[PDB]
Amino acid sequence: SELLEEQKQEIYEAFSLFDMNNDGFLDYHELKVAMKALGFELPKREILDLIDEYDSEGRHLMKYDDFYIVMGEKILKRDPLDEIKRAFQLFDDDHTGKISIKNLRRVAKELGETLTDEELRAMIEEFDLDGDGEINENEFIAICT
Amino acid sequence: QLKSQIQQYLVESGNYELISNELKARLLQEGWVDKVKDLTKSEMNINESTNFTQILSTVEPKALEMVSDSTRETVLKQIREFLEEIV
Amino acid sequence: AQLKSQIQQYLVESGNYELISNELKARLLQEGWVDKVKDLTKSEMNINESTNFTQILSTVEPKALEMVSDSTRETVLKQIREFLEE
Amino acid sequence: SKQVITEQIANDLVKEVVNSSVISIVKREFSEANYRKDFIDTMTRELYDAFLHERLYLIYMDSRAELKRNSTLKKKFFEKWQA
Repeated sequence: SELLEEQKQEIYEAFSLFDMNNDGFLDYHELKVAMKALGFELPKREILDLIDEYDSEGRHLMKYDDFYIVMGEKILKRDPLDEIKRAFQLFDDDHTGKISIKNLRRVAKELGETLTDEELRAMIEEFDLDGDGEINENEFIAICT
Repeated sequence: QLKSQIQQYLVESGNYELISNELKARLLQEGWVDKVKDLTKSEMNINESTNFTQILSTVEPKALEMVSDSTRETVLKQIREFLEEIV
Repeated sequence: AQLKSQIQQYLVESGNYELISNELKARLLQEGWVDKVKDLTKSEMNINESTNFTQILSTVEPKALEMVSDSTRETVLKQIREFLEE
Repeated sequence: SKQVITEQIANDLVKEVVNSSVISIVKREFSEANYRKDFIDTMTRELYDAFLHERLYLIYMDSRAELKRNSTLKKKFFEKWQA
């Protein structure tokens, strides 16, 4: 168990989000979307095999403890770069290849964040060297690295 | 009533999978799955929350419509065929 | 005239037409003749379920009228004979 | 003697009882069939409704999962950037 505290939050938030009846278990459908909430998408057979493997009860469900092992593992073996790029696409939904202010504001609002229009201009300024008042990919990648 | 004796056999015969997958594959191929996923997400950008009934009511009516006539009639028949072999 | 009808008339007025009929329906039921028709009707329907009620009925009537055993026709004759001799 | 009239009347009676029976028997099988069809049409429409209901639910599940992954990513890297 060598997960950052926020990684442990990712896992717990994702399991809770599909523990529809707080029974503490997830069925196949819920398990399959829970995993997707962590970026992992698996073949129906794959997922089912995990369930039977950890199905101590015989109820065809997976308890949180087991979800945390299976998930924790795959999260450790996740590539830092692919995450930074998937993020850069999320930021730039205008599909330009450059993060613009309306983008940043759109993300700010989105995440409940509260930032003056100028906080965001300063955010941009900090790393988009050079040209033009917006961050492109290898600019963004630098930031996160 | 005895309808439950059917619902059960529908699943315990593997027929629930057959028809659900045929429905999926067809809704998917004709791009139903996509639009629906978009507009649900879209509403969800009103997120926090809102629970499934509040989304279903706002999208179900205009989703049940866009199912291809071709898809609708194929799935209805497959289901029909199922029950005929039982009654 | 032929005036068989007079004899029908008494047969009916004395309650015997009905009693004999009921007894006929009784034996037809006992001897499975009704099941043999509830079946014949299902074959014709299974053959073509596009052919309507009327057509099915026609096909069945003459056949059912023949399924009647001859010991059953007999009892009906015996009972109608006996009333006549009165 | 002249009791071929007996035969005629015995025949008419049997004729009438039979017709009576086959008619109501046929009427049964038809109404019975028509009843099955009514049942089936109703369940076909009901199960179909369920199949679409479920598909909708699994697209609801899938939309929350995608929005969750993305919001975790936007937050993680927006906050780090903001550092």
